[PDB]
Amino acid sequence: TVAELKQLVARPDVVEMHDVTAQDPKLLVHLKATRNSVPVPRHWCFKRKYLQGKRGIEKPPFELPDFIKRTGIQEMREQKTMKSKMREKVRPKMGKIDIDYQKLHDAFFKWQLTIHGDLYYEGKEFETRKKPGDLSDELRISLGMPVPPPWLIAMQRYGPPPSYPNLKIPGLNSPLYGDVFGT
Amino acid sequence: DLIFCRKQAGVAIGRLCEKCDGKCVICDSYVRPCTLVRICDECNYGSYQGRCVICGGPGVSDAYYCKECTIQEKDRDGCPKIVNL
Amino acid sequence: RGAEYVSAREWMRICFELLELLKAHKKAIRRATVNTFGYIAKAIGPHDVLATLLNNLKVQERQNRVCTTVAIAIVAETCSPFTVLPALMNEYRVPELNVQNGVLKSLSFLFEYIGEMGKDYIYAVTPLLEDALMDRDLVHRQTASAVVQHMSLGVYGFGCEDSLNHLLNYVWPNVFETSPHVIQAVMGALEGLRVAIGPCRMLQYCLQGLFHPARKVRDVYWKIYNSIYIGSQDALIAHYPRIYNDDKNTYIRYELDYIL
Amino acid sequence: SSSESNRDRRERLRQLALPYFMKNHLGSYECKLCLTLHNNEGSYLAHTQGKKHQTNLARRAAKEAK
Amino acid sequence: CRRIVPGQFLAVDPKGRAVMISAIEKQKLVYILNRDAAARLTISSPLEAHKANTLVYHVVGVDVGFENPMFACLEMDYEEADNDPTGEAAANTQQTLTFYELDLGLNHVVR
Amino acid sequence: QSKYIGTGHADTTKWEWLVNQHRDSYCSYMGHFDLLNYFAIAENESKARVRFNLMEKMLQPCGPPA
Amino acid sequence: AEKAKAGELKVVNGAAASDQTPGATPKKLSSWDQAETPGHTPSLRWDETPGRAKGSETPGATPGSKIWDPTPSAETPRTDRGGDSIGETPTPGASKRKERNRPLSDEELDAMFPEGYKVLPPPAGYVPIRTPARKLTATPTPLGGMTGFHMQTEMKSVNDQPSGNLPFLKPDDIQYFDKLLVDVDESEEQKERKIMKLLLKIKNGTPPMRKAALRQITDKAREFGAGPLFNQILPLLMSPTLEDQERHLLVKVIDRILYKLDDLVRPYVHKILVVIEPLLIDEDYYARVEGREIISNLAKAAGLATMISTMRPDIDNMDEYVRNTTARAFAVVASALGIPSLLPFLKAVCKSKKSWQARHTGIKIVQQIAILMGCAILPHLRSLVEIIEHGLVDEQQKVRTISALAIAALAEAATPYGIESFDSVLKPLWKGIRQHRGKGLAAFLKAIGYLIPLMDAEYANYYTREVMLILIREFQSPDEEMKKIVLKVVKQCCGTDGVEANYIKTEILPPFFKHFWQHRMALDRRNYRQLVDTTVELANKVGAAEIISRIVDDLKDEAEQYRKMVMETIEKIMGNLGAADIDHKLEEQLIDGILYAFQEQTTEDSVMLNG
Amino acid sequence: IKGGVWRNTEDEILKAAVMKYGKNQWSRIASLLHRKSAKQCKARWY
RNA sequence: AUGAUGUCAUACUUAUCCUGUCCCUUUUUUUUCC
Ligand SMILES: [Zn+2]
Ligand SMILES: [Zn+2]
Ligand SMILES: [Zn+2]
Ligand SMILES: [Zn+2]
Repeated sequence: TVAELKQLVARPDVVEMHDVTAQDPKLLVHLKATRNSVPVPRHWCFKRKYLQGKRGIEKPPFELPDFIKRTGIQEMREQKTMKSKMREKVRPKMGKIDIDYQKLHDAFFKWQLTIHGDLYYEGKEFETRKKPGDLSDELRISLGMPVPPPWLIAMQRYGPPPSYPNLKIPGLNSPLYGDVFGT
Repeated sequence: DLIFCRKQAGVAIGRLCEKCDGKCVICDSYVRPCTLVRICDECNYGSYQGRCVICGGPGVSDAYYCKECTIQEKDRDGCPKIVNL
Repeated sequence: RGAEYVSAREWMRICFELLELLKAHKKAIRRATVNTFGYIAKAIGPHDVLATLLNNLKVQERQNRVCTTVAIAIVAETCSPFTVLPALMNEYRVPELNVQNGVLKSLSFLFEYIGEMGKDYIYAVTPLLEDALMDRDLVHRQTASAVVQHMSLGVYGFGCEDSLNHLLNYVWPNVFETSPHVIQAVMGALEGLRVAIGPCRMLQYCLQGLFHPARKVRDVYWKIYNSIYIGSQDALIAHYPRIYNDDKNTYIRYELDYIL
Repeated sequence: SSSESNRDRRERLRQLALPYFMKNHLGSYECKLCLTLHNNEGSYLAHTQGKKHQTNLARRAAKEAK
Repeated sequence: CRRIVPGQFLAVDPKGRAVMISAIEKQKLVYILNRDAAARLTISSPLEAHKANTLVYHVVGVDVGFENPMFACLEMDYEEADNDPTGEAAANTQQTLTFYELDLGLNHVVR
Repeated sequence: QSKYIGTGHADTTKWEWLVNQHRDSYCSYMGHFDLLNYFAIAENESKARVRFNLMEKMLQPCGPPA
Repeated sequence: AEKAKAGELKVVNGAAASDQTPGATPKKLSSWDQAETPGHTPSLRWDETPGRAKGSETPGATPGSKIWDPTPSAETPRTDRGGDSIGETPTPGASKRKERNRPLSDEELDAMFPEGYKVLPPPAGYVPIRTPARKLTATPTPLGGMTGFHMQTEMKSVNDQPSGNLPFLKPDDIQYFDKLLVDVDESEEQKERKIMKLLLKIKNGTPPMRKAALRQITDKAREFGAGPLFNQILPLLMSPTLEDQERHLLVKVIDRILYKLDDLVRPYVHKILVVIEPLLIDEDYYARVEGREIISNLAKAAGLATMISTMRPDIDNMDEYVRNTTARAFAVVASALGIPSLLPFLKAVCKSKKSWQARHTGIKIVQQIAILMGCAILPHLRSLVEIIEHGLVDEQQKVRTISALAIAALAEAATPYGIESFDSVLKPLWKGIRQHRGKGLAAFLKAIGYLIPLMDAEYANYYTREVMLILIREFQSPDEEMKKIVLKVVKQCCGTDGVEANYIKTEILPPFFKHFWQHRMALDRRNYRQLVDTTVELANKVGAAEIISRIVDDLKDEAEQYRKMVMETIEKIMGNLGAADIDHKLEEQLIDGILYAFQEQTTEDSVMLNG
Repeated sequence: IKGGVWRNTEDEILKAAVMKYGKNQWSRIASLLHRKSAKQCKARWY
C-alpha cells in the first residue's frame, strides 16, 4: 500500500505516484533518501522530448566573460562584394586584428556556477534562486524607496500571506541587507 | 559486420599498413602516440605477419595508442585486431 | 623547413588558395593540407590566418568543414592559444548555427591537442559550454559534450574539478535520448568525467536511477553504472552507502565498523 | 563559394515574400504559431505557405477571440 | 586490486620454465619463460586457464622434473551456493583441489 | 560486458548487487595489506585466519538468496 | 559398459526400428567416452535428429537402463535420398540391361506449378489432335501450309508496373513480379505477399529506394515472418539471370533479417543453405567472406541440433559438389559453435561403416576446419588427429589422399607445436612415401613437408635425409600439382637449419634451376609466387652470389613476366642477405641487367622500380 | 540526372521568384533552385 | 498544447566513406612409358 509504505521512511516525501509500482520499493525508499545523492531528472513522464523552443526564443545569443570583454577583441570583429573578394585575394591586406600579444599574455593569467547540490532540468531558469521578500532593482526604482519595501508595512496589519505561509519578512518575525527583505 | 576479436593480448607487436599508419586504433585519432599495441599471434600469424590490423595489407609501421585511451585503460582489453564477422 | 626564403604576401596567397583544397575526396590530401596550414601559421602568426579560417561558409556538412576546425586547433597550438581564444569565443555569438557548432568542435579538438595546458582555459570555456550544452539543437549538446570529454581527460589531476562538476550538472539531463551519436557522445563524456571528477561523485548521481520503477531509467542508469563499474572497480568500495539488512539477508558490512 | 550565395539568396527571398516566421537563437527558421522548425526558410516558408499552418492560425484566431 | 584481475596469487615451476599468475576468481594465466640465444631471459605469450565462477584459495608450484608442468590450484564453486535458496549448498560443498597441466607441445593449459 | 563479472542490467536484483559489492569488498581486503592488518588488530586473529574467514564468507554473504 | 556394447546392439535394434542409418547411432553412442558425464543434452540434440516425438521415448528408456545397469555392476528427408539413389540404380541399371526429358505424371505435374491453376481439356477431339500431333509433327509438317497477309486498315492493352512509380521490371523478372502488375487493390496473407514486393524496390531502382526499402523490410521482419520472405526471395536469389550486384544485395537483406529472426528460421535452414553454399566456392573473394559470414549468422542463429540434423542427408548425396560445399559449410558452423560441441558428430562420421563417400566428406570437413579455424585449432588437435588417423590405412584411395592432405592443413595451422600429437601418424606416412605412384604420393609429400619444421633436428636429420632422395627424383614430373607440392617442400626441407649447404649446392640447385625455371611456371600465378619464395629461401641458406649469379642472365630474356619474376627475386634476395657478398663482374651484369630490363616496360608496376 | 519530381518547396520558391524577377528571365530563376534548369522552370510555370 | 500511421520533403551526423584488394574454390571414375 502506498499509504503504509510512507511510515517506513525517514523522509517518506521521497515516495511518489509511480514509486509504489517499483519492483523493490522497500529499498528504493532507502536509497532515494541517501545523504548526498541527487534526484533523477524530471523530463520523463513528460512526453515532450526534454525541450521546446518557447522560452528558448527569448534568450540572448551569448555574452562574454568580463575578462574577455576588457581585452578589446569584441570591437575588432564586425560587407564585401564578390569581385572585392577576388580582389582581397589579389590585393591582400595583412594584420586586420593586430592584437597585442602582451594583452593576450596578460588577461588569462594576470586577471584570470553551481555546487554539487544542484542539477538542471528543462524549464528552470530564474525562478527558484522573484519571491516574497526578493525583488529586482528597477522595480525598486519605480517603487522609489531608498536603501522594508513599503507594503511589508501592511504585511504587518493584515497578516502573513496565505499563499506563502512559511514566510518571514524583515523586521516582523524575521529579525536584512541590500535588496532582499524577506526569506 | 566488423568487430574486435578480443582474444587474449600477447607480446606480438601491432602492425599497420600505409593507410591506417597514423591512427590510434580505438579512438580513431592521430593525437599523442604514447604506448604500443599488442595482439595475439592467433590474430597475427603467417600471412598476417606484418599485416595491417585493419585492411589486410602489409604493415609498414606499428600502431601507437593515444593518451586518451591510456587513462581510460582500454588498451588492456582483448587484442584489438578487428575481425570481419 | 626553410619558410624564410618566400615573402609573406606569397604565403597568404597560398592560404587563400589552400582554403578550397578541403573539397578533396581523399583523406591524406586534407592531412598534409592541415599540417601545412599549421606550418605557415607558424611562418606568419595566428590572428590573420585563424580569421581566414573563421571566414568559412560552412556550406557543406563534413566533406569538409571540420577540417577547417582542425586547422583552428593546430593553429591554436602552433602559437599559444593563450592568444587566440577570445576571437573564437566571440565568434560563437554569430546567429548562424552550423558555425556555432563548428566552433564547439574547434574547442573539442583544441583541448584534445593542448592537453595539460587547459588547466587555465577551462574557466574561459565553462560558461560558453553552459550556453551550448543548454540545448538549442541536439548537435550543440553532442559536440559540447565531446568538448567536456577531451577537457576532462586533459585537465586530470591538477585540481580544477569544481567547475567540471558545475558543467556536469548541465551535462546530466542529456542522458536520455535514442539518437546514436548523442548517446555515445554522452557516454564518452561521462567516462572522461568519471576519471576526472572521481567515481564517488558519479556514483552519487547514479544511485537512485538503478532501481527506479520505469524500464527506461533502469536501462540507462545501469548502462552508466556499468561504465563506472568496469574501470575503478577497486576504488568503489568506500562509496557504497549503508543499506539496512532484511530478514533472510544481512546487508550491513560490519568490517568497516570495527573500531580500535 | 557558390553554395554560400544560395543560402544567402534564399533567406532574403523568404524575407521579402514574408509576421509569424522568425529565426531562433540558433540559425533555423521557425513558425511561431505552429511551433515548427524549418531547415531553410523557403522550405519553412512553404510550411508557412501551407494549408495546415493556415488553419492553426485561424484556430488560435478564434481561440483568442473567445 | 580486483576480483577477477590476476596478480593476487603467484606460483612458479621449480625449473623456472613457466610462471603461473592468478587472481582470486575466474582468471588464471600462465607466462612461459625461456632464455634467449644469448641465455638472457625471454618471456612467451600468455595462456588462459579460465574457469567460470571459481574461487582460488591458493596456488603453489608443483615439482615435475623436465616434464609438462603441473600446478596445484585450490578452488571452490559458489555456483552451487547461489542457486540453492535453501542454504544447503552453503554447507555440503567441499573445496575442489585441481591440478592443471601445462603442456608445451600442445601449448595450452588443460584441466 | 557479460563475461566481465559484476556486470549489471535493468533486471538486477537487490540481493545480487549487494552480494557483488560484498565480494568486491572482500577482494579489496585480501588486496590491501594494511586494511587487512587493521582487521587483524581490531578482532584478534592471525592475518591468515582473517583471510580464511573471509574466503569462507565469499560465497555466503547475506546468506541464502530469495 | 560391455552392456553398452551389447547395449549398442539394443540401441541399434530400437533406433533401427523407429532402417540402417549408421550416423545417428554413432552419434548416440558418441557420448560414451565421457562416461558418467553424459546428461540431458543427449535428449536435446537427438530430439532434432529423429522425430522429436519418439525422442522423449528413446532417451527416457535409455537413461533408465543406463542408471540401472550402472548400479548392479527428418526421417522423411532421409527417406527421400534413399529413393533418389534407388531410382538412380533403376535407370542406370536399365541401360545396362538394355534425363530432364523423362515423361511425367499428374502428381509430378501438380508438384511443379504453384497454387491456383486448372487443367483443361477443351475437347476430347483437340486432345486427340494433341495425341496425333506427335505423329502429325512429322506428318502435317510434310503437307500443304503457308501464311499470307492482306492490305487493310485497322485495343492494344499492355502492362508495365504502374502505381505511382514502381522502378522498372526487366522482361524476364515479370514471371516473379507479375502479381504486382495487376491493379486490383484493397480486398490477409495475400496482402503481405503483395506488399512484400518491396523486394523489387531493393533489386531494381534508385539507390535511395534501395536504402529506404531495405530499412523498411528490416523493421518488418518480426511482422512478416521468415516464411513469406524466403518464399518470395529464394526464387530471386535462385534466378538464372541474376546479376552480381543484385545477388550481393539479396545477400544483404538475408543478413539483416537474420540478425533479428532467431528461433523462426529453423524450418528454412537447409532451404537457405542450398542457395548459399554455392557462395563459398566462388571466384570472387568478397563473395566468399560474405558467405562465410551469413552461414555463421545462420548456424549461430539456429541451433546446433538444427544444423546437424538438418545437414546429414547431403553427406551421402550422389554429386560430390554438394558434399564439398557442404564440408565448407560444416567448417563455418564449427567456427560458430566451436570444435568440441561438434566433435562427436564428426568422430561418429569418420567411423561410419556404410560407404566411403561419407568418410571422404567428413575428412574434407576436418580439412576445411583446419583452413578456416587455422591457428585456433590448437587445443583439440589431438582429438582431431585421433579421428583422422584411421583413414590413412583405408582400402579406398581418396580417403587416404584427402586424409593425409588434411594432416597437412593441420600441421600448417599447427606451426610448430603439438608435434607429438601428429606422432602416431608418421610411421605409416613414411612407409607410404616408398610405394606410391601419382597424386597421393605428392599429397603425402605435402603433409610430411609441413611436418618436418615441427620435428627435432636429430630425428628430422635422418627422416629429412630420407625425404631428400625422393624429392630429387620427383622434380621432373609434368604434374603441376606435383611441382607446387615438391616446390614448397624444397622450401621447408632445405630451409631447415639442420641441413648442410654444400649438399644442396651440389645435389639440388642444378636440377632446381633446370626443371623449375621455365616459361610454363612464371605465366601462372601461384607457381610464380611460391617459386619466388622457395628461391628466396635457398638464397637464404647457400648464400647470395650463387642464386643471383645463375639468374642474372635471364634479366635479358624476351618475355616480361619472366623478367618480372627474376627481378623481384633479385629484389627480395638483395633485400635480405645484403649486397656485400656480390663480386665485381657479376655486379656489372647486375646493373646492366637492371637498366636493360627497366628500359622495356610493357605495363606500369612497382616490381621493376622497387627492384 | 537533373530531372525529377516537383517539390512543394521548389514550387513555392518558384512562385516567389517569378513574382520578383518577372516572366522573361528564366536563367535567373533557375539559378536559385537546385536540380532544375531554366527550360524546366519556364514550362513548369506555363 | 508534439499519439499513431504514411515511401512528401529538407537539413544534419560520423576527421565514416571512394582505393584498395586476387594467396590456399582447384572438387571426379588412383594412374605418365627402360
Ligand atoms: Zn585473437
Ligand atoms: Zn589499413
Ligand atoms: Zn585511442
Ligand atoms: Zn506553421
